[PDB]
Amino acid sequence: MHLKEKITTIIQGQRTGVLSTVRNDKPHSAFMMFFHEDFVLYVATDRQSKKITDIENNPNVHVLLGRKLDEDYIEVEGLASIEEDSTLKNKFWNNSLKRWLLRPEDPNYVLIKINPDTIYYIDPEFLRL
Amino acid sequence: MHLKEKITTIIQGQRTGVLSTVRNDKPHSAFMMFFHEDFVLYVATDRQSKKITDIENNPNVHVLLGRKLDEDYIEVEGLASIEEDSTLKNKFWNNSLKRWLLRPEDPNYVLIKINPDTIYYIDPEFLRL
Ligand SMILES: Cc1cc2nc3c(=O)[nH]c(=O)nc-3n(C[C@H](O)[C@H](O)[C@H](O)COP(=O)(O)OP(=O)(O)OC[C@H]3O[C@@H](n4cnc5c(N)ncnc54)[C@H](O)[C@@H]3O)c2cc1C
Ligand SMILES: Cc1cc2nc3c(=O)[nH]c(=O)nc-3n(C[C@H](O)[C@H](O)[C@H](O)COP(=O)(O)OP(=O)(O)OC[C@H]3O[C@@H](n4cnc5c(N)ncnc54)[C@H](O)[C@@H]3O)c2cc1C
Repeated sequence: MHLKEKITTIIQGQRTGVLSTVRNDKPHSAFMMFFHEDFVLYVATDRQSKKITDIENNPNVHVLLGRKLDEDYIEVEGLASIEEDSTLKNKFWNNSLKRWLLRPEDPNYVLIKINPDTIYYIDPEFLRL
Repeated sequence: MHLKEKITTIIQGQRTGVLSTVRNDKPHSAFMMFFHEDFVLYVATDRQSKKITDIENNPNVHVLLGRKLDEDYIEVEGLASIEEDSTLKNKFWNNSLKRWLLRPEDPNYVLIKINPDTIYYIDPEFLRL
């Protein structure tokens, strides 16, 4: 059976997805580049980001990633935390991030770590993690 | 000055965006086709949709619409309601909706009406409505 592979395929493809959070009891969504270690997703951002404040107030997040109307994609539900591990920060660093961060040593660079509870594969089957 | 025009340009372009809602105190986002009357956005969906239940429980919604990493787009914050007006339903009907609805007379077809409070134009300037 191919669900983990179908999901990994999506996660191993294009990087831009949508990260949604709750912000003062209202939804907020932003385009973000996604990296990963196995099924754990990571987004590089500035530590003063409102998404970081959102996560500070409610850790539940939702991800749409992978997307013609009939392309396959995934939806991820899980809890987020902030990750400042130098090894992961240096691993994921790349020049597209220069829009928002200076360099891998920028003190403002943090990762949002998303620990998935449920991954739905659309085109739903799901994986519980 | 060109903000209303910049926004209308986005709203008059490709139709697929992201509709985010709050679902049991957690964020949820879905790809949806967007229609509009002036700056009021509408999405056609099935009346048993969980997005409808979400909106039933918290009317605040967020839209990303319009999107290369440096394409322009908009973010919309506002309150949603359900619209069953036959004139609008027939106006927006088209065959892409056949994935989710039978025909314009399908009793399951409703519109989600999004009354914007704030529209941000990204590439932010904003309009209050
Ligand atoms: C394809 C793509 C990929 C991207 N990838 C990344 C990424 O990997 N990492 C990254 O950091 N960023 C990335 N971005 C940028 C990110 O989507 C935006 O910076 C987004 O606004 C971040 O949301 P935030 O709440 O953290 O933003 P913040 O900068 O903290 O605040 C902006 C938010 O506040 C609100 N706002 C906007 N303007 C005003 C204002 N005038 N007054 C009051 N409120 C306002 C809006 O809701 C907006 O989303 C990407 C953008 C694109 C298009
Ligand atoms: C480009 C694009 C455009 C689209 N445009 C439209 C549109 O205009 N109108 C429309 O109606 N739809 C549209 N869709 C489909 C829409 O995005 C999905 O149907 C989406 O899941 C709707 O969210 P919902 O909560 O209303 O879905 P519902 O069908 O009510 O429920 C599905 C949701 O429940 C959760 N779920 C999924 N599977 C399970 C399961 N196995 N067990 C428990 N929970 C589950 C997921 O979070 C999922 O989003 C579009 C899709 C794409 C890709």
